[PDB]
Amino acid sequence: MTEYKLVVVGADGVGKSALTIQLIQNHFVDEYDPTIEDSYRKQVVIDGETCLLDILDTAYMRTGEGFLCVFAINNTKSFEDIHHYREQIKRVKDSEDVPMVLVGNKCDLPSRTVDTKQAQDLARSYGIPFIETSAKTRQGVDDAFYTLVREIRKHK
Ligand SMILES: Nc1nc2c(ncn2[C@@H]2O[C@H](COP(=O)(O)OP(=O)(O)O)[C@@H](O)[C@H]2O)c(=O)[nH]1
Ligand SMILES: [Mg+2]
Repeated sequence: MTEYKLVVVGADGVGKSALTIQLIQNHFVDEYDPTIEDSYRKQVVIDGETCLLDILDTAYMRTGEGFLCVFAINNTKSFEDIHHYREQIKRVKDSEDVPMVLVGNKCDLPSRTVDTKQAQDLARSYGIPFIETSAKTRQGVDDAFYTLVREIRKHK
């Protein structure tokens, strides 16, 4: 077994907490204190390999090995904010090659104001993976966290 320190970042309301709880507790939380910033740990099998994922749900971060950059597809400002978050991540780590994944959450909803090619183009500009998620239906949620872990596995 090996442990992995993941950090979830992004504007408030995008579903950072709902994604972590859905990953950890396999259920959708429609209301979670937006002020609560905590770490949640869980042993998982990723590609036949059992991990311990330690996940800081922001609202410690220096030592994270991988970062989920989350925006909501029904909120362009949260998308416009991604750049600020990637930049601050490179700053905290004093590096430019940090394992990182772009996550478009709430893809269960109509009224999408961020197109898929929009986010894909941004992810390509950063050179990181992009996964569209739904915390409510658990779409792609596993894929998002595992891909980050694969991104970390490549970094080592
Ligand atoms: N429909 C839908 N709602 C979501 C999803 N993820 C989060 N939400 C809602 O968005 C609001 C903010 O979620 P939360 O996890 O607290 O966002 P946070 O501020 O980043 O922690 C909550 O009311 C959630 O119910 C999703 O995938 N689909
Ligand atoms: Mg939260």
